Amino acid sequence: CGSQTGGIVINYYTPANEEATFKAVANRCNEQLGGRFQIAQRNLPKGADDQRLQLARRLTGNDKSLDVMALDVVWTAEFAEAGWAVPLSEDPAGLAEADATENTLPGPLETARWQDELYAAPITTNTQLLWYRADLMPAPPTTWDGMLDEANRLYREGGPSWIAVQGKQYEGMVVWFNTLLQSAGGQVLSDDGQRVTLTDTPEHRAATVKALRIIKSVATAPGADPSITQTDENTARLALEQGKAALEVNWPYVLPSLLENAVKGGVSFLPLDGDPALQGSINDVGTFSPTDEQFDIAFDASKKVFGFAPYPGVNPDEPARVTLGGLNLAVASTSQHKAEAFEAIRCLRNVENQRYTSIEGGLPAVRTSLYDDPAFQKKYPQYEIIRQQLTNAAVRPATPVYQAVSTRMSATLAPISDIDPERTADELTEAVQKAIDGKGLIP
Amino acid sequence: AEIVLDRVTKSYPRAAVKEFSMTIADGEFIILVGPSGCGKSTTLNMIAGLEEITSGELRIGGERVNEKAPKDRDIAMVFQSYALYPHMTVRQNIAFPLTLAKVPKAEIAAKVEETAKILDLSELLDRKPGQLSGGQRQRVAMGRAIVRSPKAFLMDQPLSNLDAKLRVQMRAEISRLQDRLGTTTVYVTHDQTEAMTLGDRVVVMLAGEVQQIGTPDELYSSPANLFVAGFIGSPAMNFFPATRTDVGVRLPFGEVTLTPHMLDLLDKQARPENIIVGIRPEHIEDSALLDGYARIRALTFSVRADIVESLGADKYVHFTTEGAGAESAQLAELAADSGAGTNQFIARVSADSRVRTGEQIELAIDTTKLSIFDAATGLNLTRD
Amino acid sequence: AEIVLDRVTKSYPRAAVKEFSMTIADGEFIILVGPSGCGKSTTLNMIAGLEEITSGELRIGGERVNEKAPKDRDIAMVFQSYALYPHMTVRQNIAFPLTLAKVPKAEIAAKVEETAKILDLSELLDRKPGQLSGGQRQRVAMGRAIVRSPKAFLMDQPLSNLDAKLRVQMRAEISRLQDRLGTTTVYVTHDQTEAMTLGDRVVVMLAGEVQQIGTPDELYSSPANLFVAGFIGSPAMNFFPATRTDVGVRLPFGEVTLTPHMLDLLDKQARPENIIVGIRPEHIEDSALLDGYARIRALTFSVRADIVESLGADKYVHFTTEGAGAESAQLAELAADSGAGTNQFIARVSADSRVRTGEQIELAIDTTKLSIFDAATGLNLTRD
Amino acid sequence: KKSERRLAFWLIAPAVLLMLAVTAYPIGYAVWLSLQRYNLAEPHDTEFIGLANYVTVLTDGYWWTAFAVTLGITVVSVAIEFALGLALALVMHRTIFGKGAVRTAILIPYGIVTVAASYSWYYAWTPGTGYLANLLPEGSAPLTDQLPSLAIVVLAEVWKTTPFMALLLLAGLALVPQDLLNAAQVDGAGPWKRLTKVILPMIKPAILVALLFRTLDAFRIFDNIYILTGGSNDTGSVSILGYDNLFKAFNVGLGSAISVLIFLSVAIIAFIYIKIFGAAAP
Amino acid sequence: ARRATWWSVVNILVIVYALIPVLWILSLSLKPTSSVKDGKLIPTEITFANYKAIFSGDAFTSALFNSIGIGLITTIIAVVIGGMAAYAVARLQFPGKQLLIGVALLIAMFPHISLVTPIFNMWRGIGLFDTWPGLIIPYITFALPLAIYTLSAFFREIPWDLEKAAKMDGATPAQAFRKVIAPLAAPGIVTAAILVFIFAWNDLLLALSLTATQRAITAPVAIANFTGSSQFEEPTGSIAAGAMVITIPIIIFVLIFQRRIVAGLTSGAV
Repeated sequence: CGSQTGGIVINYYTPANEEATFKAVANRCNEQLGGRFQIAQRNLPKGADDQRLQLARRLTGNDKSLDVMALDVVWTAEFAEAGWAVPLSEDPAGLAEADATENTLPGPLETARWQDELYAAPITTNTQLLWYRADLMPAPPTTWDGMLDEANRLYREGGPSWIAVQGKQYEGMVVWFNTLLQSAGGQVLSDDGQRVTLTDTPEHRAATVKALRIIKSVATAPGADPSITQTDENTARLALEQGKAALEVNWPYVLPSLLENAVKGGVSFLPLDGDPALQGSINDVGTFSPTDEQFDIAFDASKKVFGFAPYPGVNPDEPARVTLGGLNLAVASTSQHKAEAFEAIRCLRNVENQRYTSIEGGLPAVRTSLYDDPAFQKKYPQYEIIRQQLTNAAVRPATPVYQAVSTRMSATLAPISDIDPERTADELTEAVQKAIDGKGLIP
Repeated sequence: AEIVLDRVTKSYPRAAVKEFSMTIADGEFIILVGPSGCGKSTTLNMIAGLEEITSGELRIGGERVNEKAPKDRDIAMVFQSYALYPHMTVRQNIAFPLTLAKVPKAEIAAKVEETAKILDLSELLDRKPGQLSGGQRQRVAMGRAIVRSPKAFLMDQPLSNLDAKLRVQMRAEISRLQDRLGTTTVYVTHDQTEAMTLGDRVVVMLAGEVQQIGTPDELYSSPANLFVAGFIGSPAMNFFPATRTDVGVRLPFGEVTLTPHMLDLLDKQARPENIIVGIRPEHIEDSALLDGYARIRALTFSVRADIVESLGADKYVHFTTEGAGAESAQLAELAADSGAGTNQFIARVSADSRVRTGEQIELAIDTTKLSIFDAATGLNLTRD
Repeated sequence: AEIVLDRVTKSYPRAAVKEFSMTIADGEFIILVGPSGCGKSTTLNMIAGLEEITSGELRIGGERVNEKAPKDRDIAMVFQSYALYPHMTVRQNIAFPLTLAKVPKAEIAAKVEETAKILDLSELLDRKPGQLSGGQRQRVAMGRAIVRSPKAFLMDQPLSNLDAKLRVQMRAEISRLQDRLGTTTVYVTHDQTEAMTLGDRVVVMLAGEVQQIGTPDELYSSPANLFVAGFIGSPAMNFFPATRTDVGVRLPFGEVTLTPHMLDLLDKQARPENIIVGIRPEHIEDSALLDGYARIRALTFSVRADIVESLGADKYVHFTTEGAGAESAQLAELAADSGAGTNQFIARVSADSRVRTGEQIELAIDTTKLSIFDAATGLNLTRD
Repeated sequence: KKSERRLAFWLIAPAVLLMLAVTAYPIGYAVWLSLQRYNLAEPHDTEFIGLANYVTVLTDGYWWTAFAVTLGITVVSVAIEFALGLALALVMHRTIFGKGAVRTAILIPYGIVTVAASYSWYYAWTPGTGYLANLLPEGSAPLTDQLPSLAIVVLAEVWKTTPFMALLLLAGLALVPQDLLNAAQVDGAGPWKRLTKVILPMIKPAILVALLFRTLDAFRIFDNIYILTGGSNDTGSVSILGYDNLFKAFNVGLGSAISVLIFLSVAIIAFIYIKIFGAAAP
Repeated sequence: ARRATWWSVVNILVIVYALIPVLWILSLSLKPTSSVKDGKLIPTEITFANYKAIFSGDAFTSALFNSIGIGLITTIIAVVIGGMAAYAVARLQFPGKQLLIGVALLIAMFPHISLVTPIFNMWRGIGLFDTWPGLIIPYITFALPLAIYTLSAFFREIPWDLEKAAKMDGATPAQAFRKVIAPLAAPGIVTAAILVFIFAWNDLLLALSLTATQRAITAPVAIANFTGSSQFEEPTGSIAAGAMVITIPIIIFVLIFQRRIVAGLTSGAV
């Protein structure tokens, strides 16, 4: 026999981690939804590859328990053009297409999109930042060649000429190459993911070679991370926290982390001893839960030996077009309650729930209404920089065959030690074309 | 009861049991004997039912029964390979025919104990046929065949898997047990000893046609062929070529003169040219202990003694006499079974004879107990 | 070779072949015969090499080889299962003992052709398989045994799988072949008929004790045990529980005074009435024509013919007898294989008599050739 | 017999129809999918592309470095596996006692689940957790290189799969009667010089099976090399190469161009082991 | 003499060689969050909470019920449809009996990934993806060779002369198949319904491709998937506990049926 399904439960699949922060929002929208639409958050594996696999193979087998998934940024094109995501204008109500764009930063709004049609309502973002040392470096650099020059200048005394960036063969290297390329003034896929413009125009080839020259120079510079082919974002964080780096670049989560990793047996050369109040607030948890003033004094003490800056461009005196790494809510096609799932989305993105997910969750807000609010601007000191980078950000190339494109674009830059900048371009063109042509093996 | 079967025949798609016709009366212990590969066993299969007959009747009693399958004949057939089920126990094995005959279990246990008392299976009724030797498994099979009390008891070469020391005791046991029960029986065998010790009316079978039917002693004395002549008897009868000299015959050695009555019986039919003679090895004595009137028909001059088997109550002297004329079809198919070489001849003489190996001994045939055969039509001429 | 061996003993952790001793001279055909399970095959596996000896010497010639290897003893062997390699073909089988010795190929081909010619292997029979019919497979095994031309030639019961109608011809072939070649041979056999047919000097083995080795004639005439009396001889010896009467012997159902000289010979040792006698089935005739001198020593008793196996010119008439008493250790271990029942005796009558199943017949014994035995050591007393 | 072959066919028909409809329609469908362009993620752009899906697998060095690994494994884990399964067979056949406590411990690595017998070597060569990992110098982690992490794979495969080659060699080794070895023994035959002229020529038809099977099995090694290192450092097999770009890149017109090339590469091995070296059904 | 001493150390080496990679996961599934290499033996403080950790929430429970169900439904049908095709060793047919035992055994050496691409693309959209009826067809097809090769090797060893004998008794041609003939083949079918289960109970790459959702997911897949988020960021105890719960049935089945299993795999070497 069997069969029950008392209430109309909507189950929205979030990443494995950041579940403790996507469950309070679920219950807060539950106690706001009404008496129906019991929201109950499930969770996918961790690691973006495993999540994509779970979602794709479970949607292929037409599962009826997958309603509101949380796609990564780069899966919108594939999950849309494939047929596994319902356009926000195809709802019983039709009120989502006008809600998911009524108040949202232009950057992330244009990262959940297919051929000028919205397929996912965005919920969070992220963007890289320069994390310099304020004392051993008199001022933040603003251009990558200036970065290398000031590094080699700092190579004289000490050993901090150790520029730290994610460089190993994985998605982070593609993100770095893509933000460099877009800063230069080019683009990988022309539009609608059909024709490559990586080398088409002599200007585009100039931008590609100007990105490859920087990628190779940061690796072949004197000193400069003896083993650069093995450092992901976490290894860059460690290379700064051990004082063995000067100008790392990394997501904005490294500002809180460092603090605690510099108060419980710190290694950042930042003493952060001060008063026993920090030690009294750091006991047995390590989470650095203060009375809202130890946080201030610790951040001010780190303001002497730890300073951030906007991402450095490549053309002299031009703002950099950094990438994005947020999430997007999206209604799966294999479902039963479609208008209900769209209600769940437009309630999970509410400005109050964004306030929560950004102040007590650690994920930046996507809606413009928060950055002009000081209560937001207390936990994110770099709110102006992150906003000015989110207002014009360089989204990764959108095309349904993106796993193949990423694998073939990271398997030809993987030897970061030796890329011959004026040559690699003629190989990246061939491999991206062989990928978007439907004939690209991955290992 | 009486198993009268006439004109029975088989046709393999070839003619293996051609024209089998007689009556196995009630009480007999018949014996089908023949070289391996004749119709001696297909005949028994057809009397049982495990094969299809072609013609004739098989009327066991008073009912033509060649149109049925065996559940309605009541004929127990003990196999050669002891086809007994290896998962039941000896008690269940001996009981199976009863428990299929729908008899209450009390009489089942009573009859099974009775039969296990008839044999020597007193205690073995609690062990599978796996932990049993040859003799006791054979006895389990025979017991399983005894219990039902059937009309016929169709034994099928059961004593072929037993040691030569046990086979004789088993033959005595089978003869006594059958004389005790008395039901009709048949028995397919392979040798002449089994066929002449436990037997009431032997039946020789060559290629399908019954060669002769008679009491075993009557197959011994007056065989009505060459096959039924040189087949039975462990020291097989010696076949000497011969050519009738119209007053006698000049056998390879001697001048036997064919005492008048057999001479005229032979002269009744002077058709062939190579009429051979058979001198049974028992009928060859020596010139040592032959004192008396028997010396005049001795025909002894001398023969070398190749091998002298001194195995007790009789010395088997082997020898050879050159020539040619022991050539027929009956003799050929009788010697294809075992090797008769060319002219190897043996003769059993008394035990008192003092003879070494490889010397010159005087063998003497007695020309009053010899049989004359025909080397073309294969049929005795003295008696039939 | 002149293969002698004494104190040859085995033991399995209890002993098997305790206290053996023989001297097989050059040319002998010594035959190890005994009941199934004695130490008659362990002695062969110890003369061969496949097992080691526990004590004593083994001097093939001299130079005790009880520590050498089977390859450097220079012996042969033909097994009971005809161990021959099917992944070869008959010629490769025959060649194996010569090729495995690293000998140039010309003389190898010559010798193997010659050795094939010694037997019936003229064209290799088939030359394709490693499997043939029974007789020629046996002959292939014997051939491979022959080719090497070794010192000793140890055949391990080769004729225990063929048919009884070919076994006799195979015995004749083995006899002639060994007499022609000239190599020492140690034949392990199972029945007394083979061992008496071929073999210059038999040996009997009961549980590992050699008994009365010499001749096949001084072993049937003067046996030195109840065992080696009731074992050899195809119709086993009748053992009657006798009784001393101070003038002769008192049979169970007969009174007779044996000759006084042999009487005192047997009475040279006082025995407390543990005496049983033995009467060969050969020395029990009928009342047919024994009239004359043997009438006084007839001892004409009377008994009903249980069965009469009239298998030719020698009617084996059985009979039973009242009472009991024929019991000893030797007789028990001899009956452990056959001769079941202590009241089922046999008597061979010349075919002259007229008897049928269940008839009161008066058998008469020539009471001058009966041997008297003890009942504790089974030792003979007439002669050993 | 006219009604006996009928029963034979009506009993043999279910298995034959099933094996046909599950092993001849899929391989007749993969040859249609492979000469095409599917991609399973843009189902509006599908076309007939001809032979441009084989000539794109054979030409790029992502297939050959996954066709040479599945040989540098399948020719070592058969040499070692045979040299060890012969020892296990001789032991299980010529042991004096036991024979019921070792012949039953051999069967444990035969029925054990390979996803539970490879997670036993993964957590054995992991530094800080496994005993076999702290018998090397400190900080080694062989599972992060290529050649060491292939040694681990061949070791796991040998351990897991030799107790079937052992039984297959025992099945043919029991058919060599002891009296035949004795007949060889009463000759000049050292215990090695009979295992090369009596045993091996007698177990030939039982080797070219136990060597063919273990040749076509180690050619499809997936789950011993998916758990240890899921094709991380270019240590991927050919089954993993055909699984990746069908269940990670969602290319079907290529996950079939490889699914039929694996079959075409196994057919050659089976044909060599059948026609030339003459194997047969046991 | 010394032969026993030299041949009793082999009988210990061959057992330690086959029990150490199991007494490793057994000692790993008992160390509580202190996996410190402490040894193939003597893991101190064996307090097992992993076993009652992986058995909470239908992540492994249902992924075990699925494997048990699929194993049973694919061994019953495999035995039923392989016995009637191995009974073609008692019968005899001219049009290709010698090549049946060749083909239906050579398809056992068939690259799974060679026919998982078209099978997957065929189950997709034809109502056969994450569900048993999609996992029991390939399992049965790949288990038929084993169930034929181990049954047509026992339908030779049983004597069919016993039917010919029972016929000469009062037995009908029907009672013979209930009594004499039935209990002889029973210990030969219970030994094929163990080999087929043991095979179809360890199959990866067929339950990893034709299976997505909660239903129709097996035990090996759900063990390879313990690197998600349920296990507390250290899935060593949990993975070892899953592996042990999985390799218990094989041990229980081998301790009992060693003789029959060897006699079936070798086909006449008992």
